[PDB]
Amino acid sequence: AVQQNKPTRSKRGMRRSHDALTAVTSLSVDKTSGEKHLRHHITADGYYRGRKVIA
Amino acid sequence: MIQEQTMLNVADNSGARRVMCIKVLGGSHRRYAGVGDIIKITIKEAIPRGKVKKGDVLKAVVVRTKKGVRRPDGSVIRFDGNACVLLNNNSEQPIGTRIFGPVTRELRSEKFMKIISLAPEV
Amino acid sequence: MRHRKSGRQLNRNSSHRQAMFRNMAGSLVRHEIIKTTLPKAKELRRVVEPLITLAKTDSVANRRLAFARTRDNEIVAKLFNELGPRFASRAGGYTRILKCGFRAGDNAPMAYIELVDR
Amino acid sequence: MTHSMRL
RNA sequence: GCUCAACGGAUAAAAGGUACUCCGGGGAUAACAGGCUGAUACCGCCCAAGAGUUCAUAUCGACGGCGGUGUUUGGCACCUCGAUGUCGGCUCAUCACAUCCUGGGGCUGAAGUAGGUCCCAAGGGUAUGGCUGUUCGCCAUUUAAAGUGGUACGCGAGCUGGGUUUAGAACGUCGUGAGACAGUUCGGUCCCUAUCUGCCGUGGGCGCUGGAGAACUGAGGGGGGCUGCUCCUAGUACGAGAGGACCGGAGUGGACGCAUCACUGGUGUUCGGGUUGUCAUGCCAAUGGCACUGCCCGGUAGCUAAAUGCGGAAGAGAUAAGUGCUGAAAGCAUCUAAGCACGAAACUUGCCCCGAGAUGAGUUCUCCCUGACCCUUUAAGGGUCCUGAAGGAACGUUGAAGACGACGACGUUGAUAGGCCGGGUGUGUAAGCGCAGCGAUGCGUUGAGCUAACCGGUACUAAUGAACCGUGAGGCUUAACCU
RNA sequence: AAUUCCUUGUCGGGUAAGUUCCGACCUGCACGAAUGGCGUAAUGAUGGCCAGGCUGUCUCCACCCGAGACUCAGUGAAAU
RNA sequence: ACACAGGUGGUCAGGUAGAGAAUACCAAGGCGCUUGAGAGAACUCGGGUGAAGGAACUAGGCAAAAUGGUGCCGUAACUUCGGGAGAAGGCACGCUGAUAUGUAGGUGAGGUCCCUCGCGGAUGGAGCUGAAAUCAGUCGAAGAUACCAGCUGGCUGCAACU
RNA sequence: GCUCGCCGGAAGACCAAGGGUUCCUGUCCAACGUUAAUCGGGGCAGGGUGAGUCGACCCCUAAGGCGAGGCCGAAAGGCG
RNA sequence: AGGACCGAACCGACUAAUGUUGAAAAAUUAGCGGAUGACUUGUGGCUGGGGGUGAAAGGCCAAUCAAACCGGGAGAUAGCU
Ligand SMILES: CC[C@H]1OC(=O)[C@H](C)[C@@H](O[C@H]2C[C@@](C)(OC)[C@@H](O)[C@H](C)O2)[C@H](C)[C@@H](O[C@@H]2O[C@H](C)C[C@H](N(C)C)[C@H]2O)[C@](C)(O)C[C@@H](C)C(=O)[C@H](C)[C@@H](O)[C@]1(C)O
Repeated sequence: AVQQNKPTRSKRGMRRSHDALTAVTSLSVDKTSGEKHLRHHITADGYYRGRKVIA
Repeated sequence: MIQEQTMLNVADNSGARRVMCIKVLGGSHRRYAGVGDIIKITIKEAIPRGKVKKGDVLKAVVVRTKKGVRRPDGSVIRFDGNACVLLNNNSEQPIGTRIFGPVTRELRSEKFMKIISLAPEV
Repeated sequence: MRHRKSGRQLNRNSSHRQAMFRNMAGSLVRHEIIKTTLPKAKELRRVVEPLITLAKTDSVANRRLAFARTRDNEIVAKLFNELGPRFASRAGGYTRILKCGFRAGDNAPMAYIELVDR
Repeated sequence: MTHSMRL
């Protein structure tokens, strides 16, 4: 259950080496408006692939 | 699928009405007994006028199982109630004369041919 | 181990799932566009599209089956009167999913599910 | 309760 | 004037219990386990009386002697008392060989069958129950067999807690008594979320010297290796007879393992139906909610065993015990010194799986890059603009792939998922209407209606044009060749 | 025998098989008569044993339904 | 110690089924319990079902499964004559119709007499409520259909019992 | 606001005790709330409690306490 | 009638499982026992530390009991760590 002695700050950083959050590669541009959005998502202004979907 | 402590009925008229399997003969760590398989039994309930009494440790052969035997055609014949024919402890020959009810054609071999030439159905 | 098994459990039991799908099908037929989560939107596709296929023939028995699967007579009225003659041409695909970001509270994947009329 | 104890 | 005799004499004057206990210490000192040792124990050998009709040495071996192991009972107090949790059971094992089975041989007081005894051999295997807390043992019934030990008398941060060994109570016995009893009896809280090593799986990074996508060789590593019974040879060889083979050849099983659902089944709270109580949809009829899926009856696909296929090998090499051939030393003899041949489930291959991080980083095929300049510590140098290639990743639809990563299919030049259509399956003749009936209900429409995960199709819906990473012919030395 | 060491006494019953149980016999290590002896109907979340029914206790596990464990976002300990 | 699955005295107490303040579903009324979203591995928890067998498990049938209601029939040893005893073990239970345009029962008006007069007494039966039974028919695999709701028997030690 | 679910001899409605402003309105979201919060039993400012008949107080007493004098006790005090 | 029987409230706590850095410093869930009495409960009193009270376990006396707590002797004493 408990440790026999405490780990180092080195073994702590090596453990946290795999915790880096991936960035989004690039946001895509809509054809009509030009606003950035995620792929396969609608924009904030409700456009998807050049079509006004939500009011 | 007769294992030990299974209570079987008796197919012939040896005198017992109810026997219990105490050992499935043939092979180390053997679990079950099908139709072609000798079992060692004890006698739990007998008729008062029979050939064998209560507490006799002897051999028997299973003739009917509720699990049922499978034919090579893909078929399966499942009886109702488990049954055995009692045998002589060393001679391997049956004790009673008449045998009640059906048996299987899986049983066809020399000593059980002596058995199977007595049954009404096969 | 789930090999070729459909249906999502959605962290509910069977009665809660069935009642939740009945409520969502009522809200979708009522408002014609609803916001929900993404897997609930996919399961809602598999629930609400047979009702629209049931509305394609208008009889007493079919309206009673639609009432048995929605329990709202205003919903079965709107189905058999509006969504029946409107969706009569297209064969399947009466609905449309569109992903819309993530929820602010629990970071849940959002979606709009709507009918193909608007 | 003398089960873990070396008694 | 002191058996102040515990005799350098604590007081003139003094016994016990504590399992109801407490505190301060101790591995200075015990119980458990380890260590050392090996009297004892177990195993082996030496001599040989004697038994075995004769005959010590087929089999035993007295009187005595010499070792081995650590293996029982002990001895000692070296570790541990600022804690090293016991006996038995369960689950999982692992090694040794002093071999229980299987396998190979020698001798036999070995006719055969079956034994006895000794040598070689550790690949695989090596019961279920009754009683008992039991290990053990007895017993019943099998088996080819029911090995013997080590591993903290393996295994409680894996389980149990019957036993011993807390506090209750009683019996017998001891004690004046409080109480005590390897004497019995009934009852009695078993904590831990894993940091590191280890092990089982599964990924990211970088490397492998331009990058990429594949297919492999395989160093090495692992798994597996069991065996009965029946028949033939052949009732022959052997034997008076009763009995009864070696060698060899098939078949058929048991336990074990791998795979897969075609069958036979289980499950199937996502399918259909029955039904009880109640509430609701205005009511009737029809449905829905809740009552463990209300209780049940069937049952699709998946998963799965009790279901059904397959496996263990043959062969090869080198051998152990053993048996030989030729052959001297030593005119003979001799399996051995020279030389040659046989010889086992052990060893190495053969079968199966992993595997080039095998840094000794391998091989083969295919594909992709063919631009200009300046600076300085002119270096396997830095920088700027222009180009971003093969491919990859990201995203999305997903999968008999999956904890997550990963892996696989697809992304409209499209059947990836949902829907839809047709079928299949399952359940059992829907609702409504009409007839018979006083009615419950029955009949006709009607094998109807509904059908999940299945099958074959269909772009109806969702898989967006892109952007992002990855570059711009890839060092030195020596050899061999080509122009 | 809640008492018995030797001991699983010996015989009988029950079981295929019974160190427990039941009935006996007395060798009572070490019962015994109000620290009561021997019975006893009824009672007991009482101790032991046997039987029928019933079943995943088991042979030998399989599948399903939910709650965690697993991933994502928010908050965020502890023993050592 | 906490916005802590605990504890804390009295009053009220509707409907349907029910003997019931049990239990099931509801009314008035009040809540969805102050982290959610996915996925649908091992393992753990809480349940459901299971072929054949049926205690072989285990210290021990622990835990589960089973049993379960009402009415009638029947019920042993032993006994302190009360018990044991709900011994044990069986049978019938739904719905519709008829007896009976709902009976037996319960309540009892209007009317009609008596009177010492009213909050009186007699006949009278309207109206309402209403079992239980028998017969016939009918549906289902199953009619105490769910929830609810005894496992039983034999021998024995101890303590009489609550 | 519309559906779904749960309790319903309570998870509803009145109090006693015990709390003490938690009640209501406006405003704020630092801390508190095991998350976010525009919300709150949180901060802040204001408002809210009306009795001849309800309750206490009041009259009377129980168990009990205290107890003039008294009896007893080194003192304190005990009993009545 | 009954320290009668079955069984809710109420009182208790027999078995198992879970929890064991808990939801909880003694619970939950599913069964379990008593349930007209030697019952249970509210409010108020009384008994006190070598003392109380005890259908008796050395049990209970404010999460403390083979002699409660608080304060003072007091920096008891410690051949012990
Ligand atoms: C709820 C969780 C509790 O633990 C338990 O119940 C477990 C199950 C006890 O075993 C219980 C139950 C039992 C039977 O042991 C399982 C019993 O023998 C012991 C005495 O008490 C433990 C572990 C005991 O240890 C043992 O003490 C023995 C003297 C020595 C033993 N050591 C040699 C290994 C050691 O581990 C002991 C003393 O209670 C530990 C101390 C620290 C505690 O008091 C702590 C606070 C515990 O009460 C606890 C953690 O809260």
